Amino acid sequence: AAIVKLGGDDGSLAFVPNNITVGAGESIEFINNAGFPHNIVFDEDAVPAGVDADAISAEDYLNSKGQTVVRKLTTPGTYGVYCDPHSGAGMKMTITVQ
Amino acid sequence: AAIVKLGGDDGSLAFVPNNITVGAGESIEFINNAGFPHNIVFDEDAVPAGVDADAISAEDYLNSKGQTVVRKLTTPGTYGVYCDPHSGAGMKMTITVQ
Amino acid sequence: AAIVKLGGDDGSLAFVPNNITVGAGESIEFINNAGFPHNIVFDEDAVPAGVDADAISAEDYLNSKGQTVVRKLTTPGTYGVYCDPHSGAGMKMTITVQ
Amino acid sequence: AAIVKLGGDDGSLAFVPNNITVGAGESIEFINNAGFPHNIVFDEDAVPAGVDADAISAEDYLNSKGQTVVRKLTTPGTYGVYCDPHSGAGMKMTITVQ
Ligand SMILES: [Cu+2]
Ligand SMILES: [Cu+2]
Ligand SMILES: [Cu+2]
Ligand SMILES: [Cu+2]
Repeated sequence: AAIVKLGGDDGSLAFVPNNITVGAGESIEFINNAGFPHNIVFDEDAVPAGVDADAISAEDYLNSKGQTVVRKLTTPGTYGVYCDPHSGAGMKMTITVQ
Repeated sequence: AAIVKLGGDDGSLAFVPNNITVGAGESIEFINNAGFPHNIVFDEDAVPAGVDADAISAEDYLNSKGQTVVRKLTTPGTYGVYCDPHSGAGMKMTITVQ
Repeated sequence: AAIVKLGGDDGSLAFVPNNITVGAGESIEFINNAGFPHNIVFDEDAVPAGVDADAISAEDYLNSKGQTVVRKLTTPGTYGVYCDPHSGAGMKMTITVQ
Repeated sequence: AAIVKLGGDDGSLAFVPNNITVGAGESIEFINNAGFPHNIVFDEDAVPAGVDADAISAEDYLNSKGQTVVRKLTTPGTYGVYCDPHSGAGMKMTITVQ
């Protein structure tokens, strides 16, 4: 089970960490930390063939500390993730599935 | 009128109870309890023929204790429900309509 | 300018009032009162020909007291409005435009 | 980096300022100020050819003071922006890109 914080303790508009490697079917926990609001959008152009980006995204805004979104990915490959609100700020990450 | 709590008192990411039987036209009350945020998504692949899953879902995030969503189902059958945010955590239920 | 409260002071899941008459171009103010969350959905099957129900709706959840949504309607006729979350509870209204 | 406040200090349902000029690729910061909730919708009929209004919008409601949405625009032209909730109130702005 991998943990990714949304917003840095210093208030940076980043995924912490912004690079992670998980096994297929391994739980990924996104925990709302700082710099609200955030969301988790899987990039339409940077997910494996056959994966439905819209289904794995979590678009509604996370506006409170400690809120969690849990996902499991099964198709191996790299996945580009970004936070819509803070896209302009470079708030994005890469998830590698094995 | 059936009551289903969103999140366990212990903070489990579950529908309590996760199995319920209601009559057609009987009110179903979903009450936000713990482990925010939650939502109520009727599974496209597990609802009766003719039911419009999108119309009975309530996709916007419930972020506060005591918030209520009220639904009435009229087509008899079983309905698979899940919480998008916590899908990865197994937060799902079954509603049987008579 | 017409005022419609979302939720009764007693906590009823109602539009107060649930019947109103406004002039074309007259401001309609929806004020979040009690029994959160609420939204304002214009019924696809009960709005005048040519009106785009999706454009006049305000679907994101209103979760705080005092929040306001302002609309102006120009096509004369009756408009059926409902609160998605509390549809099961009979939380609906009628707006007559002149 | 341009700053635009959502809601006036006096509680007016306005973008402050409601007219701004930025360079292509320059960061635009929308900061939630007063008169919640607000959102940022780029007008389908008033953005440059080729720009995807839906991608640059930020439709989920901003319900707290200090929340920030960051955008970067690269296609030169004028862009009409409005706040859905307060459209009826005249809460709109113009962004000129160079
Ligand atoms: Cu973010
Ligand atoms: Cu949940
Ligand atoms: Cu309501
Ligand atoms: Cu606004």
